[PDB]
Amino acid sequence: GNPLVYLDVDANGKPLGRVVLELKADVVPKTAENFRALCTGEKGFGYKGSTFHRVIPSFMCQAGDFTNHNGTGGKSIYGSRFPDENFTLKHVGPGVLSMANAGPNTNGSQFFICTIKTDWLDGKHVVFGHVIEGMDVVKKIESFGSKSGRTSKKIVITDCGQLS
Amino acid sequence: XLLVTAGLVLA
Repeated sequence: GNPLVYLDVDANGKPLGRVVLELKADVVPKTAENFRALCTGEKGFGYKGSTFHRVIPSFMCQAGDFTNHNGTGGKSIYGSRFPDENFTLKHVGPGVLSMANAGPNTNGSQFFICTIKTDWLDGKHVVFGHVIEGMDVVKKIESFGSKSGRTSKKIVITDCGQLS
Repeated sequence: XLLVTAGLVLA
């Protein structure tokens, strides 16, 4: 019964394909609802047109800063920040979808898609979904990153929305 | 290190 969303991603204007994400609203309803609404844009703002600004091969791809486009911003549907809902889901492997933050209870809009098991983040970042399809597109995104996180191409969420 | 933060990226 869980929500499903998509990200269509470009590199320097060239489509890479579609990533389809399941949001675990059965475990983290409040965190899933934020992400879903930021994909649809239904509150008047959201991810469409924003970038994957920090991409580190064999680690993760980070995105969601639609206000500042640089890692310093983003906002949630609940305001600038919202609390950590729970830490029930763990960073079990590639494809995990989890919230970026700046310490406890500072969830906004930024998120990451893991390209490995990032279990040292358990208990610190709220996991709220996982990739169902398009992991090959995530691997293309990953290929445009570097150890520093700097990308070699501008990686844009050219479209996003709900599929469920 | 390998963290995912929003403002002061740490080691």
